[PDB]
Amino acid sequence: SSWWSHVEMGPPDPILGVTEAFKRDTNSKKMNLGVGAYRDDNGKPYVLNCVRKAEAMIAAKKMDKEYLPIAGLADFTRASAELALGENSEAFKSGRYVTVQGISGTGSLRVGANFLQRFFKFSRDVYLPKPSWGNHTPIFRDAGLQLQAYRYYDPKTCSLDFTGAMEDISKIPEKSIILLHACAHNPTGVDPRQEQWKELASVVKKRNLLAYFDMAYQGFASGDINRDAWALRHFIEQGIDVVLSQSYAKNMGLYGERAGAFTVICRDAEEAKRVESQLKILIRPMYSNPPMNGARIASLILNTPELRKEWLVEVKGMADRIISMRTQLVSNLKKEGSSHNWQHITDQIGMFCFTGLKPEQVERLTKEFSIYMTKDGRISVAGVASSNVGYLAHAIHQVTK
Amino acid sequence: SSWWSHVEMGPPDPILGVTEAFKRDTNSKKMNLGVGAYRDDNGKPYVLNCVRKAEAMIAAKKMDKEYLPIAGLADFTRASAELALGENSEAFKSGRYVTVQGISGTGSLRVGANFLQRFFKFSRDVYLPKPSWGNHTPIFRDAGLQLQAYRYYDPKTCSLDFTGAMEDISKIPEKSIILLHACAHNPTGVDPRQEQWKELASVVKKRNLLAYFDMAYQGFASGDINRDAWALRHFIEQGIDVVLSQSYAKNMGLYGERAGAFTVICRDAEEAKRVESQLKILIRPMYSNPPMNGARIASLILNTPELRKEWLVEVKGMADRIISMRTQLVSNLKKEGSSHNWQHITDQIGMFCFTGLKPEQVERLTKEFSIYMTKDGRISVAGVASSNVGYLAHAIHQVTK
Ligand SMILES: Cc1ncc(COP(=O)(O)O)c(CN[C@](O)(C(=O)O)[C@@H](O)C(=O)O)c1O
Ligand SMILES: Cc1ncc(COP(=O)(O)O)c(CN[C@](O)(C(=O)O)[C@@H](O)C(=O)O)c1O
Repeated sequence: SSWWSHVEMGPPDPILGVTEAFKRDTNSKKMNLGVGAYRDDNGKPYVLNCVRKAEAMIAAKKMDKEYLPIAGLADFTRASAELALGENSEAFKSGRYVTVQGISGTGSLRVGANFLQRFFKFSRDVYLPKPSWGNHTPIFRDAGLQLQAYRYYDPKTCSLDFTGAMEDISKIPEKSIILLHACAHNPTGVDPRQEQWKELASVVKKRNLLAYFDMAYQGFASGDINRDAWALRHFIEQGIDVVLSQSYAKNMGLYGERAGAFTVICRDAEEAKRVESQLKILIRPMYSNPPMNGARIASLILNTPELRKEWLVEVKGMADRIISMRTQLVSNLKKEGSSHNWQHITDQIGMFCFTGLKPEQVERLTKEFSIYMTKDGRISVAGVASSNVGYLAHAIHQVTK
Repeated sequence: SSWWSHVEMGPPDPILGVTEAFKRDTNSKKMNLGVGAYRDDNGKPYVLNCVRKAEAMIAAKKMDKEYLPIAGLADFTRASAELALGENSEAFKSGRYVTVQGISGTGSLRVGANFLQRFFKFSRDVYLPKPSWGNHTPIFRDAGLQLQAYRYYDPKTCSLDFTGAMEDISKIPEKSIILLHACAHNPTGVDPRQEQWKELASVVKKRNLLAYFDMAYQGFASGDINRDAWALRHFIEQGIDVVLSQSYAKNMGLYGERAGAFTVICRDAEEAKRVESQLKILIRPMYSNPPMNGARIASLILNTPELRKEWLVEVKGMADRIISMRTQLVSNLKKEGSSHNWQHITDQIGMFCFTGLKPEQVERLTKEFSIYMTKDGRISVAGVASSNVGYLAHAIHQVTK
């Protein structure tokens, strides 16, 4: 009877755990459609061109590796605030915001959730859409808050339950927290229409809810960054002080370098100055200061005009390509002879497709074809290339036949 | 009355907060002697030679940036386990250990403290030496445990209170947690003598305490890595299953890239397999997966024979140099005419000197001379170069005169 004899075997991650099993498969045809990760049209990991050149300059600069302030590299801190908010922004231009570099999206989410646990004096309830990014629960639940839900997807239809959403939303108790995904809602890929968005804006403002925005896909929903941040900016200009979390994992393909940011819209510059002090104190007994390489790559790109341009050409290139694969997917399905309606594939936006497949169908895809996706039926179309679109399609067809 | 109006201004970090103030000073003679950071003999940030070459190979390799498993890069994971444990080790050779890449030392400490909060069923008490690394409190206290103390320094003497230590230690309740620093106890730079260490080993084993080892300075205490890990290995071979935290911030000068590791000595390989599962689950709702660059730099050096050799030559070079500055310090003091006994400067080991200066003396050093150190009288001698040894010495003398 040792210290840890009582410690039982936990299960593998629901998403992350899929790459671990994918890795062991010997099928030379295996496809890893589970994590949200981008592959080029040869189905190879794609390290963006502006990333490769930003590395070379850091390199060339011969930089030191000294600890960064607890809140992160300032330029990166400020360049994100601005990319999230728009440069003309009154919030941004008044300096009533505090952005802290975090350990990507996940890590900004958690510093935030931990900020709310500690200073969000009006409620312990965080309302997540139905469904949501499976990690959002444990994020919030280990942080110390309570989890709730509001209706969002309509599986009979393959779209938003806008009536059910505003019924749940207009009834959440005042001063509660509501998580809303900026764009490329995960795992559904169905976002409120701008129209829908003005209405949610109203109810949130009216019920006085703390709006927490998750923006892990900025530029993946429409292929335009500014367009993808509309919703967030529409909120803030309606006078809603939201908190937000950003990831550069996907739009800059910085996955394992981990660069991301957590921001709070405050009342004045002075309040901003005090929420910062307190966020630092929270982050010091955590990991002390943040990972420098991603932060430095991102900043040089966000802040060097030509790198900023090259990056948007490349973000667009990525969005288009997912599109081309959606398209090509539905068509081989028809071609294979599927009888099913696959229109949601092409209708959905972002890196995934919320397919509808059941678990037995997922399970045989894995086992007869070496096609790994999450058991909720989600596949990452981001990771399909010109050369296995045909394979997936036939597989999807066989197990669906 | 906004969401955050009640949020008050917190104070700046006790250590980290010193670099922030140092930064603003305009004195062309300012010295930053507060964080534990290495400067070369020109008093410039030193990016080690094996680091610079390990970067070039990664570069050259054209590597991807795909997410790393939740526990980190395997090679790095395994190379640290081994650097901490020795290759002949029965623990290591039996595979009864689980090492997880963490967000440096701070970040491994916290995943660990959070592991103990969740599975350490026998106590909520962590005993820290008197004094200890100021961040150890909030680390453990935000994690959810209780803080206690055992006597360690003897300020009348400028050494260990070994009698007072074993009295407190032999009286800690059974199954409690005791933090012990591997080598280069911070902030004192006074370590148990090997002899002392065999005795502590006994009491810990005898009272059945969970020993948690902090090893942020491996190779800084004696200039030899294996020698610096004696104590930890002596423990484990006495049959004490400790947990440990490692930082590559200082011995590899990876400060802001953040590479570090948290390890648990378990009973069998199978228990190891289950503590891992559970550590992952704990880390997924935290920052999800860890920062890749430091982990990749460290691994290539730990695992490539010539990089391993070059790194130990360089670790030694660093240890010697701190020594040369201790030496040179005491001597300009004599030379300036100090009457005081400065023998502890040269007696103490690691990156610092626990000087004895009081707070008024610290305060005028900052203000008349632009010499920043922590208010506990700690200075980082690591950061003195051949060219300002004379400056510091005269300053120390003036305010001490
Ligand atoms: C909606 C949402 N929010 C936050 C994140 C966090 O991402 P990161 O911490 O790397 O910056 C993801 C990534 N979701 C996944 O791509 C996915 O396959 O769902 C995957 O990255 C994951 O980490 O689960 C996400 O989809
Ligand atoms: C005793 C101890 N344990 C853990 C750490 C954590 O370090 P890291 O998270 O970077 O890997 C430090 C660093 N202590 C300091 O150098 C110091 O001046 O005390 C400084 O790095 C700090 O972070 O406070 C330390 O001295």
